[PDB]
Amino acid sequence: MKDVTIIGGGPSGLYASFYAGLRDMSVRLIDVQSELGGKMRIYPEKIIWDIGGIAPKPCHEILKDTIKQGLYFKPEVHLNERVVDIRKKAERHFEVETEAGEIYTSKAVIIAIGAGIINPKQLDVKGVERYQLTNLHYVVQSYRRFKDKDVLISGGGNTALDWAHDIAKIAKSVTVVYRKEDVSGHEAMKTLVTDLNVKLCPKTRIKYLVETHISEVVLEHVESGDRHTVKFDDVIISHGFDRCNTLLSETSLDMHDDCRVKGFGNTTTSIPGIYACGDIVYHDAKSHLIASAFSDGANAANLAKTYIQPDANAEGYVSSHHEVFKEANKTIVNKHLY
Amino acid sequence: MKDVTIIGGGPSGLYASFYAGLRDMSVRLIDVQSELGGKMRIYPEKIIWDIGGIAPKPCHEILKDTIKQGLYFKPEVHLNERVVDIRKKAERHFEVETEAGEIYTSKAVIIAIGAGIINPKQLDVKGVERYQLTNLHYVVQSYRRFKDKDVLISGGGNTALDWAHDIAKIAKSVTVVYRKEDVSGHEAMKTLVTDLNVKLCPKTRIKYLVGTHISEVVLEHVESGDRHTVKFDDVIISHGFDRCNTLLSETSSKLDMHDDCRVKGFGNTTTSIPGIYACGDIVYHDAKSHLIASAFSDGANAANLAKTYIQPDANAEGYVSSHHEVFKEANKTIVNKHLY
Ligand SMILES: Cc1cc2nc3c(=O)[nH]c(=O)nc-3n(C[C@H](O)[C@H](O)[C@H](O)COP(=O)(O)OP(=O)(O)OC[C@H]3O[C@@H](n4cnc5c(N)ncnc54)[C@H](O)[C@@H]3O)c2cc1C
Ligand SMILES: Cc1cc2nc3c(=O)[nH]c(=O)nc-3n(C[C@H](O)[C@H](O)[C@H](O)COP(=O)(O)OP(=O)(O)OC[C@H]3O[C@@H](n4cnc5c(N)ncnc54)[C@H](O)[C@@H]3O)c2cc1C
Repeated sequence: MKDVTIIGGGPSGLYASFYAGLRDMSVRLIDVQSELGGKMRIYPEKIIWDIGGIAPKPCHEILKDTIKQGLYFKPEVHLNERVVDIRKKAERHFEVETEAGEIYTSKAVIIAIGAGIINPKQLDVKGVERYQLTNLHYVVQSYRRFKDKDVLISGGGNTALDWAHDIAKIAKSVTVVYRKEDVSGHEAMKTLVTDLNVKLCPKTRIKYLVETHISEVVLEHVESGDRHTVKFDDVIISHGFDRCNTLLSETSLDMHDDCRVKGFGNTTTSIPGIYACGDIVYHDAKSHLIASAFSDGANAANLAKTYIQPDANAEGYVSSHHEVFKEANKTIVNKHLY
Repeated sequence: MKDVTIIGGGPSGLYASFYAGLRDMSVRLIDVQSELGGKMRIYPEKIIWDIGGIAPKPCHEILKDTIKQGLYFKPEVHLNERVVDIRKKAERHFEVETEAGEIYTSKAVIIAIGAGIINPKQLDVKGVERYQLTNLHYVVQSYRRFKDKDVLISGGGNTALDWAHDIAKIAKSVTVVYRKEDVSGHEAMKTLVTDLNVKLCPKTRIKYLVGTHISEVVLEHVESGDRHTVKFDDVIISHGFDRCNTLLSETSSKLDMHDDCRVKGFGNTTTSIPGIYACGDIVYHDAKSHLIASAFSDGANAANLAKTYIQPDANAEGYVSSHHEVFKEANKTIVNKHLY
């Protein structure tokens, strides 16, 4: 039987998997996506600067190292599987059940689900390669950059309609492309419907993206198939993250008022043996950063080790002098593999 | 007036400087060492694996990346200066004083001193280069690896004397070199002194490391100057950390202290005095680990909390770098020129 089941294969679950492996714990890692990476799979070409110790480079470059790290100790990885229920039969005996009816047993459970199911949209770039695009945005934080710009937003989700309203305050025009039939979310539209500079284009998708910036967008109607090319200055692809729509409403934990797992000072949850790491947990030391997802992962692995084996050391051995790496260290130095 | 004064140039102080710069804060970074890096300067050649997202590579390589990161926004760096006093005159008005009498003013103070003054011993390696050495150790965790080896330990601190006893259980012989007459504490020496395979060599220093791995050590007697060459299989240089001997016991501002001489963190890097924040190994909160990974996440939180202290109406957290406008000009060059 596996020592710990980690729910979520994002940076927090990946690092949690690594650090649990460093402490000689058996790990099962489950993620709903077809590939590991979590939210990092949404913005692969964007350059990340705020990860500690990592010189700026594409997210997809950093992700390859981070995935490898999560798998140093080679855990049992289960992709394309969606957890739907968590059960505590007894102390050090948990059942994790998927939607397909698969039941996995573990002595502890680490919940690293971020904000819920992530399903990155597959963008098709023509003329240029996606990796050199600069004016392609997957999140809006500062929006002063959109002054007098023609902005395209893909998706009719609540988040996309909220973005559209914020951007409309200073943008010249906003076009919201989505398919379905009519928008998702009543409240976002009542706010949005009074933005007289927002054009709604239902049943329409972004087809192709046409130096170092997107210059034109081919939009295409889902039914007729008619295409027309519109020039834009910035493109924003939403995905629709909505906390409060996770598995955590129907499992049987104390919840923060914003639908984050309430962390009791750290990654400790309201059930001994269940620990939450990453964006999903709230404690006073949390940041919405990859750096915090990592430090959360370590704490969840540490607390789970001492949960399974109370007399074990509180923390793991520093890797610089850890005996398991000694064989590899000689090869790295002799061959200059860095 | 400086926005924030950061005391300590380790990974926690380095990241805090960077993230404070990301939040458009003026930064002063002060450190007593002659080079930035803190504890990372003790084990430069050692391979570090447990830092998130970083493929294993030499500590000195990761340190180079971390220093560069701390200096993107080019803060005011004060090296070879040892802070001795912290004073809070009023809100958004702090005085940071060094031993030379220099007084630096800041609206907030970030304490990133780790465990206190770090002073790496300068090893002189002859025959080999230090960076490809494997049997040179700065910490002992697992000690089964020393089975039937001739081991040298430099330093007479409690930790070094503890290592010697533990290592002595299975090693062929242990030699403990140090310079003090007693190196303080009867019992650690008394435990070790009855390990009949341990040779205590007081008033003795390491002079030369002679060698992939070190094969022999040139030892020199202090005062007399006598040298003798001894072959060893492993060399362990201890440093002696004591969290109870920092400036925080004798300053003009009393933060609440944890019972282990760590700053009491009120859930995170918040301290008992608004405007003073502790990040890194120095602070205690329930989410702490004694890892470089935790020093980074502490630094971010400390930069965030200082920002909302100086500007209450500022955003609680900083903009994610992937979409942060300050990097956009550089991003095109990095992308266009494939600078990665
Ligand atoms: C656009 C964007 C840019 C960012 N840029 C930065 C940056 O530059 N620097 C930085 O420090 N931080 C950044 N962040 C912060 C971000 O939170 C982290 O990068 C990272 O996503 C942390 O997520 P996580 O570890 O909680 O896991 P996540 O990335 O949230 O992934 C969780 C994983 O669990 C899976 N999952 C969810 N529910 C279930 C379920 N029920 N069953 C099974 N699997 C499930 C998901 O599909 C996913 O694979 C950014 C965030 C976004 C959205
Ligand atoms: C894989 C791994 C291996 C590790 N191996 C080791 C190891 O072998 N040995 C070890 O000791 N740690 C080791 N660590 C711990 C790690 O190096 C530290 O946790 C890290 O350096 C934390 O940095 P910090 O800035 O919080 O503290 P520090 O690195 O100690 O930073 C303190 C800095 O502030 C300065 N300073 C202190 N007081 C003052 C003052 N009054 N005025 C001015 N400057 C001052 C110090 O000189 C120093 O530059 C390891 C960690 C990991 C993850």
